[PDB]
Amino acid sequence: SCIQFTRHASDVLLNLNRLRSRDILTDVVIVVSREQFRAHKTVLMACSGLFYSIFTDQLKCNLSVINLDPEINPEGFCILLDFMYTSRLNLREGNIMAVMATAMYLQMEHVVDTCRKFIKASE
Amino acid sequence: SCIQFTRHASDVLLNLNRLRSRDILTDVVIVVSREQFRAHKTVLMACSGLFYSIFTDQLKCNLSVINLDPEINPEGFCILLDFMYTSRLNLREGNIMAVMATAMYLQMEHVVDTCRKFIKASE
Amino acid sequence: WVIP
Amino acid sequence: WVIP
Ligand SMILES: N#Cc1cnn2c(Nc3ccc4c(c3)CC(=O)N4)cc(Cl)nc12
Ligand SMILES: N#Cc1cnn2c(Nc3ccc4c(c3)CC(=O)N4)cc(Cl)nc12
Ligand SMILES: [Cl-]
Ligand SMILES: [Cl-]
Repeated sequence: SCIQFTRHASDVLLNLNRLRSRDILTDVVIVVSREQFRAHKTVLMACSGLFYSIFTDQLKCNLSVINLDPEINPEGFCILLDFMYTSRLNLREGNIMAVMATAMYLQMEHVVDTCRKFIKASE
Repeated sequence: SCIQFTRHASDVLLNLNRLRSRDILTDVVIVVSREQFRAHKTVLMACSGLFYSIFTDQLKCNLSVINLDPEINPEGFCILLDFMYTSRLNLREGNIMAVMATAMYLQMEHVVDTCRKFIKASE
Repeated sequence: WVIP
Repeated sequence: WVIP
């Protein structure tokens, strides 16, 4: 018999992104080649099958630094990290291949789906 | 020029609630009289003006235990904590006064608004 | 607020 | 997915 506040989940996510911008309570640095990205482990797990696996591991759960595969593109990661915190995906002709490869590695199925559909439409 | 995934914010919140149920990466215990509630500081801040103030404080940000005012009702807190993690508010005739008082203390304006409207309709 |  |  609950009532539901339609905008609540979006409002929570907006405030999680504000915390990220102000670097408040971030508990991990994701290293992608020469670049570093601070984030909240809980948000990374909630968005990515890869981080969900990493941070439920009894040893990796305690790491403050996670190094991604050297084949991962920093811009592609940056676009996906912004997506995690905003629901908005900056998908462009110049970045779509890197975004799709990064989303496959991060196990972000919905992003992979759409990248596949956008590529199929251009061929 | 971003695209947006409509269900993303709801999916993030659902996974944050799963983390809470499994007690994964919870970093605070909220003590309300004889009861204890484990939560994620980032979610509490994102939902509540009171926790936002508490956890941006340079000393309180590091506390693992937060004790609420003894006038706060544990059930009222439990209902609001569930709301924070789900967008669903279990508002009932028997709990509305406690929910509204707890939402005023926690500075959860949207919950306060609706409690006020539901009370006005019954008088 | 809505009836979900 | 939508155009926001
Ligand atoms: N507890 C918990 C919890 C935290 N996060 N999380 C999940 N995170 C996840 C796992 C796989 C995938 C995605 C997110 C997006 C995607 O495409 N795949 C799942 C579950 Cl079943 N549970 C949890
Ligand atoms: N950074 C950050 C950040 C984390 N959380 N958070 C806010 N949390 C908040 C503050 C006040 C109120 C509510 C939530 C619900 C309500 O009724 N009042 C606000 C801002 Cl402006 N910023 C942040
Ligand atoms: Cl996704
Ligand atoms: Cl609220």
